[PDB]
Amino acid sequence: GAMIESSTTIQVISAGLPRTGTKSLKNALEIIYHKPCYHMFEIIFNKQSDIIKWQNLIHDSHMITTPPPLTTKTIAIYDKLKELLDGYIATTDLPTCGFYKDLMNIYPNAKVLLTIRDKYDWLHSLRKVVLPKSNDPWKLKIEEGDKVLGLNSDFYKLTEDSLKFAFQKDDLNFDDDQVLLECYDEYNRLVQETVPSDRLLVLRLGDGWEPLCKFLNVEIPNGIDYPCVNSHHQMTQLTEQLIKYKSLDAIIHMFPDLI
Ligand SMILES: O=[N+]([O-])c1cc(N[C@H]2CCN(Cc3ccc(OC(F)(F)F)cc3)C2)ccc1CO
Ligand SMILES: Nc1ncnc2c1ncn2[C@@H]1O[C@H](COP(=O)(O)O)[C@@H](OP(=O)(O)O)[C@H]1O
Repeated sequence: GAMIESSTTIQVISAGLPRTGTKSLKNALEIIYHKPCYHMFEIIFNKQSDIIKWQNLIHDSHMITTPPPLTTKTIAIYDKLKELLDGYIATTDLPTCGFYKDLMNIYPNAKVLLTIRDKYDWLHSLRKVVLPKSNDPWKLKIEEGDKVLGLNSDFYKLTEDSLKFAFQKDDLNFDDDQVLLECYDEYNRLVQETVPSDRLLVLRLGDGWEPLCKFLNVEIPNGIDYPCVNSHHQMTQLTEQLIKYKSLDAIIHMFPDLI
């Protein structure tokens, strides 16, 4: 196809939850658009200063009144969300995904994705990477590796609070598998009930380039396979290597596309 000059603004809002292919989608969107896509890894690697800003935004998010129409308090909140996302062409992952309805208002010409997968595979992946149970010894290795990156309790607070916001819960028993599974199913159901189908594409792990590129009116990137990154096995290796070498920069060349 012809090359066209794309606008550097949010063009794709992905409502999918963590551990549903968000990093592969981030990479895929950057391959298509040649500009950055937001993801938790963007916070970790480039924008740790944004942690407190997302936390403040979630703390105030209860004061959003669902437009239309648009109130003054909502506008203040929307301006800070637009500020956080300046320079990016898409959103994925926590902390953004729970804001999908508000992002649709701010970027009315953006299209919406939902990444989904088997609920038990999701929970297993989540327990291995994001939210190990309190008495799981792996949780201590996770925390040891994360300190190497400069991640502290405020990082974990943002994950917890952005998950609570996505699930619209005032509190959450993070160690309760039944609660998390029900929240996952209800969240994915609600996205599909809220977003007009003309503006939504539901992606399953393995769908690849074709449905995504058709939805976005772009050619399939030639000779580039659809990304497959961020498996829990890979994350386990990264945590262990962070622990062993005590720096990211010592090991970064061993994780090329993930990072
Ligand atoms: O949904 N979350 O908020 C969310 C939380 C976490 N959690 C923490 C706790 C386990 N810890 C291990 C870890 C993981 C990735 C790393 O990757 C890199 F350094 F960025 F490359 C380094 C260390 C990271 C991970 C991903 C996400 C969402 O994508
Ligand atoms: N192209 C692909 N095909 C199949 N699975 C994929 C994939 N890209 C990512 N995944 C899976 O998506 C999960 C990561 O999602 P996220 O990037 O949102 O954290 C991982 O699941 P597992 O942990 O079950 O391996 C990873 O293996």
